[PDB]
Amino acid sequence: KLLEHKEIDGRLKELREQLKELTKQYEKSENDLKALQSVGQIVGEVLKQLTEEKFIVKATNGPRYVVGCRRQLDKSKLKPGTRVALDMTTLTIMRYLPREVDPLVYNMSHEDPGNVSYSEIGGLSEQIRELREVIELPLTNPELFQRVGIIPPKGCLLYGPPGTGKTLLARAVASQLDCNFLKVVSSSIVDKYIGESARLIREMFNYARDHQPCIIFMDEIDAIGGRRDREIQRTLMELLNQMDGFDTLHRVKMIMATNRPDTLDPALLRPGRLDRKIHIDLPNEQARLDILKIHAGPITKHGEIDYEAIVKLSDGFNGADLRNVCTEAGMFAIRADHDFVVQEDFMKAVRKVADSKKLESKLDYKPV
Amino acid sequence: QSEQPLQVARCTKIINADSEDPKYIINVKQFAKFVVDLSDQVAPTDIEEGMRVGVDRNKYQIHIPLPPIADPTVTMMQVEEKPDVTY
Amino acid sequence: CGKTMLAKAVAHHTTAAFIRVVGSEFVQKYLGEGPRMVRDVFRLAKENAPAIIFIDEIDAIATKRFDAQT
Amino acid sequence: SKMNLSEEVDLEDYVARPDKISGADINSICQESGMLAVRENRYIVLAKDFEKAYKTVIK
Amino acid sequence: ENSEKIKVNKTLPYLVSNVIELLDVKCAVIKTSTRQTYFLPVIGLVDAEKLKPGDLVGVNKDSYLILETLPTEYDSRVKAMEVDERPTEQYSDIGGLDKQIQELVEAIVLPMNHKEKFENLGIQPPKGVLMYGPPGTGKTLLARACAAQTKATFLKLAGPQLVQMFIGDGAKLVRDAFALAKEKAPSIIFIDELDAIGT
Amino acid sequence: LREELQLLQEQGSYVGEVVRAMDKKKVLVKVHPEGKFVVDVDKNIDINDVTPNCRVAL
Amino acid sequence: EFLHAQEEVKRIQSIPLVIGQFLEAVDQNTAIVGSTTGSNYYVRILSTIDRELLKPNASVALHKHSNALV
Ligand SMILES: Nc1ncnc2c1ncn2[C@@H]1O[C@H](COP(=O)(O)OP(=O)(O)OP(=O)(O)O)[C@@H](O)[C@H]1O
Ligand SMILES: Nc1ncnc2c1ncn2[C@@H]1O[C@H](COP(=O)(O)OP(=O)(O)O)[C@@H](O)[C@H]1O
Ligand SMILES: Nc1ncnc2c1ncn2[C@@H]1O[C@H](COP(=O)(O)OP(=O)(O)O)[C@@H](O)[C@H]1O
Ligand SMILES: [Mg+2]
Repeated sequence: KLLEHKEIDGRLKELREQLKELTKQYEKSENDLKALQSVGQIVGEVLKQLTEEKFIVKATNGPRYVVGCRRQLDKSKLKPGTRVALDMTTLTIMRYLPREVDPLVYNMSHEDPGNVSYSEIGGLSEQIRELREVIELPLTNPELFQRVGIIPPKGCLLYGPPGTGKTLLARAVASQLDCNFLKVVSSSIVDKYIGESARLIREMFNYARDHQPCIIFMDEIDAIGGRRDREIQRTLMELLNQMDGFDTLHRVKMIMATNRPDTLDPALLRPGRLDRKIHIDLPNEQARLDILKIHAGPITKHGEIDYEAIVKLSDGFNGADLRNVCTEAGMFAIRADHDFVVQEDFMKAVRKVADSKKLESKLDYKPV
Repeated sequence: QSEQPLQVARCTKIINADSEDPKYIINVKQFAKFVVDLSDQVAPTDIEEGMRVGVDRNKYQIHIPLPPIADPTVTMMQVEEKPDVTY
Repeated sequence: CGKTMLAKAVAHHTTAAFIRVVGSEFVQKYLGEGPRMVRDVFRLAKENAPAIIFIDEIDAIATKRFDAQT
Repeated sequence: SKMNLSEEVDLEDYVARPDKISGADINSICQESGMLAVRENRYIVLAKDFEKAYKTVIK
Repeated sequence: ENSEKIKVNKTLPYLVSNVIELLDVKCAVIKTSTRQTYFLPVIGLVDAEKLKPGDLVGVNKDSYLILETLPTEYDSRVKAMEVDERPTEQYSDIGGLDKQIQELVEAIVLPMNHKEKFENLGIQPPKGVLMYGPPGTGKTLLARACAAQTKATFLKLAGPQLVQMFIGDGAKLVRDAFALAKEKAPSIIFIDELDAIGT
Repeated sequence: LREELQLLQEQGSYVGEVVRAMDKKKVLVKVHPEGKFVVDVDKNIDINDVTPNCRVAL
Repeated sequence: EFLHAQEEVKRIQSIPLVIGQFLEAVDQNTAIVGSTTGSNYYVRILSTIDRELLKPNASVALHKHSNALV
C-alpha cells in the first residue's frame, strides 16, 4: 500500500528539485536583465584638483575635461593621476579605481609554477638557504633587520651551468610563499614599437609596488642584461634605474636567472642591487644521489635499485639530466610491458643519457 | 532619396555557431571592428575570409561582397593571356 | 658609485621644487611626441618656480649624435 | 653607526685593504655581516662576520 | 519573457573589444576596437568564468555591455601554421627507418593514445623529441606521417619562418603559437630546421 | 546679458581655410581636422573680399 | 531680472566642461580656441573671463555643447 504514500511524495520531491533549478533560471534571467539596464562608465585618469568639487580628468586617448565628485567619493582618496570611471552623460566621477591596467602583467601574475617544495630541490642547501636569507626573512620578519640595523636586500641572481634547476628554485620559492609573484620571460619583455619594453617593465614594477609583498622574477636576464639594438640598452637603463633610484621601501624583491653571468652588464651586478649572486653548480656526486632519490619516490621502482652505480656513471650530469634517466627507464619498462622498473633499466637509461650527452656537450660557458 | 549608401569594411571569422545564424567580424579601417550579420538579400554562399564586404551606415549588416582588388601586385607580374611568342 | 644616493638626498632635502624623470623614461611608440614631452617637462619646470629637473641615465638618450639611418 | 656591532672589530683593517670597492660594496658588506649575525641569531655583529662578508663580496 | 526580451535586445550587430581585469567593488574594464575605454559595473550576458582579461569579446555598441566571447585568431602566420590539411603519410611507406619510428611512436603517439602507461609507472612521458641527421633522410616525412596517423592536430612550422625582422616579433610569434597549441590540446608542434633559430 | 545667454546657444562652427572661389555662393574651403568642402557664405556674402589662405569662420 | 540673468550666466560655467587651448582673440568677445578633441573652433568668450590671464599658451575650459569659452 506504499503507492499513494510514495508516488506523490516522489512527485513533490522531483517538482521541488525542478523548482530549485527553475529558480536558478529565474534569478539568472532577472539578474542579467537588470544588468542589461546599465551603461558602461568611461575610463580615464585625473589631474590636479581645482576645488573640493572640481577636478581635471584626461579621458584616455580622447579629450580631457573638468568634472566633479558624484556624492560618495572621498576627495582625499583622489590624487593627480588616480584612475577613475565617469558617467557617460555628465562625466562626473562615478568611482575611483585601483591604479593602472594591462593584460600582459596579469599573464605575468597568473601562471602557476605547480606544486614544489624546498625538500623537492636537489639539495642545494646553502644556495636555497641563502635565497631564503634574501627573501623569506625580509618579507616575513623585517623586525630582525630593523633590530640589527640593516636594510633588507632587494635581489639575487641565479647563475652557473644550465639544467641545474635554474627555474626550479624560483618555482619552489614562489610555491612556498603567500605573496604576489611575477614571472616574466626576459625575451618576452622586448617589443618592436620602440619604448613598449620600457613602458611594459614600468607597468610591471608599478604592479609589484601596488601589490606588496611581491616577488618579481626574471629568467634569463642576460637577454637584455648584457653589457652595452640600442633599444635593448635603453630597456636595460629603464630596469637599471627602476631597480634603485626613486625609493627602496618596497616589500618587493627581484630574482634573476642567467645562463651567462659574465655578459651581464656590470651596472646590474652592482652590490646594492643584485644583492647576492647564487652559483647553482653542476650537481655533485652526493648531490646527484640526492636528486636521484628526490625523483625516485613516485616511480614504480621495483625490487632493489642501486643508485650509486647511476651516480658514478652520471658524473658531470646536470641535475635535469637525472629526470631524463627516470623517464627513459620507464620507456624500457613500456618496451618490456612491466608495471615496474628494475635496476638494469636505470643502467640502460644512464647509458643512453651518456650517449645523448656527447651531442649535448657542454657549452662554451664562462661563469664569473 | 531611396537607396542607402554602403560603407566598406573587411570581413573575418564567420562566427558560424551552426551555419544558419552565422554572423561575421568586420573591420572599418581606422574606425572600428564589429560583429555583424548579413542582410537576407545575400547569403553565406558568397562570403568568405576577408572578402571585402560592404554594409549600411547604421546597422552595418552585410549588404554586398565587393569584387577583388588590384593591389596585391599580382597585376604587375601578369601577362594574363597567350603571349605574343611562338615556338 | 654613490651618486643617485646624492640625487635622492638633494631631492629630499631641497626646499625648492624638484622633479625626478629618468632619461630612459623619455620614449614613445607614437612618433614625434618625444620632443614635445621633453619640452613639456621643461616648461612645467619653468612654471613650477625655481626648480631642479633630475634626469638619470641620460646616456641612454644622450649618446654622441650619429647618422640616423633609421 | 646604525648597527649593534662589537668593540673587537677593526674597521681600519678593511680600510687599509688595497681592494678598490665602491660604497655600494660597503653597504653590501655591512648588510651581509648583519645577515651573518642574524643567522647565528644574534644582533651584535663580530669581526669574523666582517671577514666572511668581505670574502663573500668582491668576487 | 526574460529570455525573449534578452533575445530581442541582442541587437545583432555589436562592437568588439579587448577584456581588461575585473574588480569586486564582479565589474570589469574594457577597451574598444575604437580605442575607447569603458568600465562595466556589470559584465553582462557572459558569466565570470568565460572571461580571460585579454580576451576578445563582442560588446553592445551603445551600452558597452559584454554580450559574447569570441575566438581570438593569432596574428595570421600562426593562424596559418595549423595543419588541418591533414597529411596522409603512412609508416609502412617509410623507407626502412622502422628502428627509429618506434622510438618516436612510443615517445609521441601513445602519450596521446594512452597517457596511462607512463602515469601507471608514475612518470611523465617524453616531451621533446629532436630528429637529427643530414638532409634527405626523412625527418620531415616522418613528422608528417606521425601527424597523419594520430588524427591529432598538427602545427608545422619552419625555424626560418621565425627569423622575422622586427625586434620582438619572433618572441610574440612563438608565444602565440604555443598558446594556440595549448588551445588545440591534443596537438603536435613541429619545428623544422630548429638550427635556423637554435643557433 | 540676455543677448549674451542667447548667443551662448549656437556652436563654434569650427575653423576652415578658403582656397578657391570656384563660384559665387560655392567657395572651396579646407577645414582644420578634416579635408576640403564646398561652402556658401552668410548674407554679407562679400566673396571677392576673400583671398585664399585667409582662414575663415564657418 | 539682472540677478536671474547672472545666475544663468554662472550656471553656464558650472562643471561638465571640455578642456582646450586658447589660440587667439578674434574680437573683444570672441576668439579661436583649440579643443583637446582635436578640432579647433570659433568660440564666444564669456564676458567675465578677464583678459590679461589669456595668452596663446593659456589652457582653458569650454562649455560642452556650445563650445563657448567659459
Ligand atoms: N658614501 C656612501 N655612503 C653610504 N651609502 C653609500 C655610499 N656610496 C654608496 N652607497 C650606497 O650604495 C648606493 C650607490 O648607488 P648610487 O647612489 O650611485 O645609485 P645607483 O642607482 O646604483 O646608480 P646608477 O644610476 O649609476 O646605476 C647608494 O644607494 C647607497 O645605498
Ligand atoms: N637540483 C635539482 N633538483 C631537482 N630537480 C632538478 C635539479 N636540477 C634540475 N632539475 C630538473 O630540471 C628541470 C628544470 O630545469 P631548469 O634548470 O629549471 O630549466 P631552465 O634552465 O629552463 O630554468 C626540472 O624538471 C627538474 O626536475
Ligand atoms: N627512406 C625514405 N623513404 C621515403 N622518402 C624519403 C626517405 N628518406 C627521405 N625521403 C624524402 O626526402 C625528404 C628527407 O629530407 P627532410 O626530412 O625533408 O630533411 P631536409 O629538408 O633537411 O632534407 C623527406 O621529406 C622525404 O620526402
Ligand atoms: Mg646612482
